[PDB]
Amino acid sequence: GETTDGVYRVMTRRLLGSTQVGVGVMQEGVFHTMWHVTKGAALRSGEGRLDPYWGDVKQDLVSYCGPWKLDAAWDGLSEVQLLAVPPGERAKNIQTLPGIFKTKDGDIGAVALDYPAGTSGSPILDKCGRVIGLYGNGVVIKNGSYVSAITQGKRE
Amino acid sequence: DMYIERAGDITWEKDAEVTGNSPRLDVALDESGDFSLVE
Ligand SMILES: C[C@@H](N)c1ccc(NC(=O)c2cc(Cl)cc(NC(=O)OCc3ccccc3)c2)cc1
Repeated sequence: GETTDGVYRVMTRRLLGSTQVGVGVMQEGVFHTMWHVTKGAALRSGEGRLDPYWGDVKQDLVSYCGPWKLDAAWDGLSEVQLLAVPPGERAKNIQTLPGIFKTKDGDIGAVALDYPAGTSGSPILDKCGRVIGLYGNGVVIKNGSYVSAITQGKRE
Repeated sequence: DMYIERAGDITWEKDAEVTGNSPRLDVALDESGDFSLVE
């Protein structure tokens, strides 16, 4: 199937018609997405099969065909772009200054942009175009809006 | 059966729509991977 680097939609035909359950990144022959999008299940790319290789429910990440390849990190100062791929809609870059998730184990970048649940797995990029994490796991604040963490894996 | 479809290149776009605030929030992460607000 298609292995060209880029952003991809994750679809299913189990429910009514064709539904977009999430988004992912293809880089160096490995497909990267959020665990809640696929639940670790196998994926189809045309006539080819993508088998899970690594995953972790707590980090909410999963890689297919090989180990996690994305290792860029937000610098803590600069603006970033969410390359949002919403269901049924064209890919669109949105620039924003990330906030912070403060935890008992350290701080994490956060992006306060509102998108449907099927946009989960959309990549967040730095000015060099490097993927600093995926959008889709966060919290609902007082005003009803969604604030997602910049979720990044570890490159072994 | 889940399947994938290409949606675009991963590149920074000059003069893209700039929006979104930068909130500083105290959060907790549980063993199930769910974030919650700590107050
Ligand atoms: C399984 C577990 N790790 C998990 C499973 C799933 C998820 N993520 C989501 O459900 C998700 C992802 C995105 Cl991109 C957006 C939203 N949307 C959302 O909650 O919107 C509320 C809202 C109300 C009123 C106005 C505006 C927004 C949810 C995280 C974690």
